[PDB]
Amino acid sequence: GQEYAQVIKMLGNGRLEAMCFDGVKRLCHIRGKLRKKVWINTSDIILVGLRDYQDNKADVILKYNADEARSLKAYGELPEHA
Amino acid sequence: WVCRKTYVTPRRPFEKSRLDQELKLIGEYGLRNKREVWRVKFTLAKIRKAARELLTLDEKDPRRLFEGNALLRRLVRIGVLDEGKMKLDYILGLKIEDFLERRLQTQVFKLGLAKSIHHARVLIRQRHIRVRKQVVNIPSFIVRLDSQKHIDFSLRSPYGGGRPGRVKRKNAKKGQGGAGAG
Amino acid sequence: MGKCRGLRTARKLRSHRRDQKWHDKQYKKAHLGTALKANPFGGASHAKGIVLEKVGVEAKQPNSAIRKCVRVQLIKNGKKITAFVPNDGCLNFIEENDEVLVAGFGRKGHAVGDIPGVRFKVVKVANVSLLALYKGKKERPR
Amino acid sequence: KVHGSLARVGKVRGQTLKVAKQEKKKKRTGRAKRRMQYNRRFVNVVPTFGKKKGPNANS
RNA sequence: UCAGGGUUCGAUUCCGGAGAGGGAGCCUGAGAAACGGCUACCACAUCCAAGGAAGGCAGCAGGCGCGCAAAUUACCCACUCCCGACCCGGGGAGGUAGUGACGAAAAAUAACAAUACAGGACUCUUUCGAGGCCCUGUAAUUGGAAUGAGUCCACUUUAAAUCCUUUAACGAGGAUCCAUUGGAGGGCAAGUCUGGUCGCAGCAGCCGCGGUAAUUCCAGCUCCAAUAGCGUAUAUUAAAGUU
RNA sequence: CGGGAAACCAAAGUCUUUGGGUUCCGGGGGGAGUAUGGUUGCAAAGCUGAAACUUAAAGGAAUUGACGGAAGGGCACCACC
RNA sequence: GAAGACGGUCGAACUUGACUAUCUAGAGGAAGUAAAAGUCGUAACAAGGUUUCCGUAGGUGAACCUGCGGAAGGAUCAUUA
Repeated sequence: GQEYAQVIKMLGNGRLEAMCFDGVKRLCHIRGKLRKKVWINTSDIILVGLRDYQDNKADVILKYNADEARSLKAYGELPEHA
Repeated sequence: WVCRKTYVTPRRPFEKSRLDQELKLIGEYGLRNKREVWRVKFTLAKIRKAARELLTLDEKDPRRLFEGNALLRRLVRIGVLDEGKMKLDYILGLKIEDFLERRLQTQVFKLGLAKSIHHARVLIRQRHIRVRKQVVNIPSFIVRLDSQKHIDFSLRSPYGGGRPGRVKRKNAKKGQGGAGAG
Repeated sequence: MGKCRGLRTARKLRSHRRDQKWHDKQYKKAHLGTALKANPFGGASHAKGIVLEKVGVEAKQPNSAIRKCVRVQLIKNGKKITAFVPNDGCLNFIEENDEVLVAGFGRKGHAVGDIPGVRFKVVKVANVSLLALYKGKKERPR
Repeated sequence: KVHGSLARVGKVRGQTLKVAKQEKKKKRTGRAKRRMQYNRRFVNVVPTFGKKKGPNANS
């Protein structure tokens, strides 16, 4: 039960530069089940795993969509500015 | 304060064929553990090695004569070995049972006075067996030849005489206090 | 046969052997006293240190996990070392500034499994045995 | 390259519904137990030439 | 550590050598460059009424520090020996007990019938079927048959004791007087399991498992192996004809 | 003949039935002909030559497909003409 | 026949430099390594469409390119005049 994230830059080979909406940029690792048919982008919403580890980093588990983004205001996640 | 180990484990550890062999030995021979067997596989290997060395020596060779004859005479006193054997050429062609056969446990079976390699070990470890003036509790013993005849129940263990049993004697007074009086 | 065969030539053979022994890594290690000089543990078998921080390390492919070690300053030589914390949730049992007994993998100094750059494992805290702690034979005393 | 989490640490141990201990028997002292092994294994243990069989089988 | 060849260690119960905080010097005496002698400096520490004064456990215990790691601030000169003026005294030499799973030896925690049955080579019978020896289990409880582990008059041990090795009176029907520690995918001995999870937690020296019928996990059940021991880490050796 | 893993090899034969003389180099792969000291060099560079760390294969040979803007190849308007 | 004492020898120790060996702190810098599923080129696995590679020198975003002499471990064991 954590927040989300927002890809900022791409690295390659199980490496991607993201920008947590909270204002935390870290290198997240794609998810194994997601990577199967998900290819994180430099401009999209995602979900990464992070536990007792300072949170300085997180691994990508699943991805998100855009069209829904307009609904995100309804997602009760993004503020009146996203 | 000198001491030495008395057993040796086998190089290797899982060779069904060897494991079965050992289990049959434990069973026939009311043994307790693999060490129980391992101890003998070890005893035997040293005897065989002792033998093999000797057999490479010249015959008549004061060293070969003096120690060969001794090894043989020692091996025969315990019945482990027999005369034609009773030369070195024959010990080379020998085996573990031959030792294992001389322990208490299997003898107390072997003449009725147990009827089980079982019964035998609990009998021995429980003090009902003397080798003639002496109780012997070591199911592990090694009965020497002219000592075969002196093995018998002990002077007081009940068979062997002597009252009954801390549990039999309990039972006698078990029909005494209630059924006799109050 | 690459090697004289003269009755005399003991010195050449003896010495030629001395010269090639080096290439043996176990041999060289021993003669150079590497274990005393480079190694984090003294040339001892176990070593105790304080926990600096807890790391979740990123197990190498094709495996995928968060590993869970601590970083430890060995009291004996202030050396900094990361050590694995084995079994399920056992991190739990070690806290920052802890103390801990570390031991080798059993790999000869070479890291283990998927666990990358970690060469040691925790064995005791609460001075107190992760095993006895994990089972609940004994506790996180305090 | 580490960042990530531990939130999930010990998730299966803590989710694995505990099981009773139940109980039952004592198995036997040293040599006697060796004896039961030898009779169950070898005497027992007659075997068939069924092309074999097993020690920890179900159906 | 064993083919044989070899391979490695040796501070450590004996021998030879060396030192008693570090360095140096010296007295005595046959023998000492002695430290349970002395003396200086050097490093350390202590008492003091502050001028002074006294000290060296790499002796036995014990304590701090150190660490992965190591025992009683216990009894005795009786044994073994030593010394002295000495038969007679004195000996933390040394013995003696306590701690002591370095490690090594012996090897308990349950044996025998009976019913009862479950069974197989043997014989008889055309078959069905029946008998039968060798017995193992498995209950049903029986049934008589048992021993120290504890406990304990007495006695032994020994300087005096302890323990052992000794024994009257007690001490075995299981729910015990209650055995463990690793493993069960391959190597590798042992689940073509049941619940749970779903490349998560974990497992896994190596190869590899787990992405929803998991024989690798997590637990039970069951089974294996070694067994009063077994696992783990590490130096090193064997394996290694990879010196 | 015989050798070798084979490709091959009258020497790469006479090697477990392992012993004619002598000399040199190697002990998994990377780090690396690298660091560092010495030496030689006008210079460019050469010789000697580590480790930390890294990693479970690096590599050889033969066998077979797949595939080729390699050679002789073919076959079909799902190819061309 | 003592303290003391003349001068000497041994010479601990102390103070300052030199010497040699071994070990060890360090802002920063530049290698190599891992390594690896990233970015930019195509330098040399099918003649990789410029055969490949060695020695060496100069040069280039970067793989690399190029001359001069080698090699085939090549794409020729042949050239039939």
